[PDB]
Amino acid sequence: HERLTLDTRLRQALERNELVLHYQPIVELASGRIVGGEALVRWEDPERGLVMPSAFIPAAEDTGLIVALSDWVLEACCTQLRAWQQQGRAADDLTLSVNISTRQFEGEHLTRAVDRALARSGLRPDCLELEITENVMLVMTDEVRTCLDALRARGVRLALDDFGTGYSSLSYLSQLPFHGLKIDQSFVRKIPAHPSETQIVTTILALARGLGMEVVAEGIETAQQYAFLRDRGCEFGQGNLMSTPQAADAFASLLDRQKAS
Amino acid sequence: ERLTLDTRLRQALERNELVLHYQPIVELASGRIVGGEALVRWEDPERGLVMPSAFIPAAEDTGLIVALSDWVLEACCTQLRAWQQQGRAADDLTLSVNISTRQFEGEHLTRAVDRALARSGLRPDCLELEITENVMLVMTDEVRTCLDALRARGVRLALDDFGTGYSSLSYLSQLPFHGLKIDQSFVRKIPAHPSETQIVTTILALARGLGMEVVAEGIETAQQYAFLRDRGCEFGQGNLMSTPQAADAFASLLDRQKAS
Ligand SMILES: Nc1nc2c(ncn2[C@@H]2O[C@@H]3COP(=O)(O)O[C@H]4[C@@H](O)[C@H](n5cnc6c(=O)[nH]c(N)nc65)O[C@@H]4COP(=O)(O)O[C@H]3[C@H]2O)c(=O)[nH]1
Ligand SMILES: Nc1nc2c(ncn2[C@@H]2O[C@@H]3COP(=O)(O)O[C@H]4[C@@H](O)[C@H](n5cnc6c(=O)[nH]c(N)nc65)O[C@@H]4COP(=O)(O)O[C@H]3[C@H]2O)c(=O)[nH]1
Ligand SMILES: [Cl-]
Ligand SMILES: [Mg+2]
Ligand SMILES: [Mg+2]
Ligand SMILES: [Mg+2]
Ligand SMILES: [Mg+2]
Repeated sequence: HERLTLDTRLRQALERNELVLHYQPIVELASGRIVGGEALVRWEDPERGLVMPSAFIPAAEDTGLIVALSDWVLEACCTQLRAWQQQGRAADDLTLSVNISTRQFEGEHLTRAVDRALARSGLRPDCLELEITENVMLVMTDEVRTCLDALRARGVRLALDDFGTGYSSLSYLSQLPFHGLKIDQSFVRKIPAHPSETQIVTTILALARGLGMEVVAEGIETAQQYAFLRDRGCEFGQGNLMSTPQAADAFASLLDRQKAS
Repeated sequence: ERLTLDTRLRQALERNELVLHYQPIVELASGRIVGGEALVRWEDPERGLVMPSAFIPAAEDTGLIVALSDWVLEACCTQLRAWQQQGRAADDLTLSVNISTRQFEGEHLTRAVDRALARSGLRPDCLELEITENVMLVMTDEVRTCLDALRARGVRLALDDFGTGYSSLSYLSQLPFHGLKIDQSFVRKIPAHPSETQIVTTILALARGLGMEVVAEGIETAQQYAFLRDRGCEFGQGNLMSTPQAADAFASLLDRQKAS
């Protein structure tokens, strides 16, 4: 009942272009350089103010609205990176990643939507990177397998988001074309004081090395977490310590100050 | 007018027609037999030695698996106790028993282990339980309670068929599984097949990262044994070393190694 209207309103937000993207710097931990940014959607509701994804993403995942919204995110994100490139603000090494739902494999619609967004923005494919939950391994059909290959063949990097909090098939993990793992922030938050979460993080790092995958740690909140991750060979990180998610202009501000150095 | 497999299986229990074979588990570094996996068979008067694949799946559909696993637990524990008592089992010998996920309904597993240890007098320490990897997809309070209970007793637990199912990293770090068993389907293909080899390499790295022991199942060749030994895989099981053996033939294996 109250859920149906949550969906309806979200649909109207797509209708009226009331979504906005913020971007969180992804950082090379050794050098401090911003080398990437995660696109994160927000809903500027003219009634409720800025509404956060955890309030609407999971419901949209259920009703199938996640697809239309994710088409919008893909387009806006590609356009924005291309705009920054054309304006001389993004260095050549900068990418942006977008969160994808498993609902997007249905009828191979993912491939088509990535292609439309790249074609319309004129963004280079390897500038875009996609992030999906581990749980995609639970729904591994020929259909899903086909999209993974399509994206590899385009150079669009795929990463596993929230790694450690889902279910992985160890055989699939070893076979499929994922290029990166993101250590979930719930483990990062607890290092180095908690053994269980600490050894989870070091195992992930060891898995990634053997699998030829890059690792991004999410949710770095302290100097201590930063130093441990770096000292142990975690390449990249994302967290409020360095920068919260930023509006476009403020993200691009960080780009500008980095170029000056 | 043949009897249903179900009737004939009830009758096998009633007439003591089931039997256990034991496959040695070997410490790769030294080649010493340090355990053995109990594997059930049906010595069926109409057919001879019938493998678990021809009745265990049927018993799982009907709930007769419960009664049947109770038999197995008890026979397995009884047997290790006999060998200990005859002086033939070393202090370090354990035996493992495959447990179906079905045995968790109503916390039956806890009771069935208590009863089998109480009947045989076997120290809980000497018994290991193997549960298929996919127990992690049905991980309820109920299941988490049997496992914590069993670990507290001192019963070792291992994840069987590993790599053919699904795992949560956070569970593996939190659940009381001391070890995992790399599935036979991956091992018999290494290193010739690069895909199954990568799967084994990944699994080894997973286990090492989490401080879990590894049994490689299905070692068929010397090259496979050296591949695993060199990569720190601690334990192995497979036809290269020894096929499943009847109790007496197993007992002779222990006698031979004891005579060093
Ligand atoms: N406490 C703390 N949090 C930090 C820190 N650093 C980053 N985060 C937060 O972690 C979330 C980013 O990771 P996510 O796993 O993709 O998690 C995302 C993602 O699963 C989903 N989501 C967001 N945008 C999209 C989207 O455009 N499409 C889809 N399908 N899902 C999205 O919503 C989730 C939550 O998004 P946000 O609320 O923006 O929350 C963001 C971000 O603000 C830190 O140091 N401390
Ligand atoms: N190709 C190959 N195979 C090898 C090798 N070494 C051992 N094996 C086989 O692998 C099976 C034992 O591993 P499992 O994954 O527990 O697989 C078991 C287990 O899941 C189930 N099972 C066996 N005994 C019991 C039992 O007492 N209770 C329950 N619930 N299930 C059982 O039936 C499955 C099949 O058992 P078995 O037919 O005895 O088949 C045995 C054994 O004969 C090798 O070098 N190469
Ligand atoms: Cl004793
Ligand atoms: Mg993400
Ligand atoms: Mg995440
Ligand atoms: Mg087994
Ligand atoms: Mg197995």
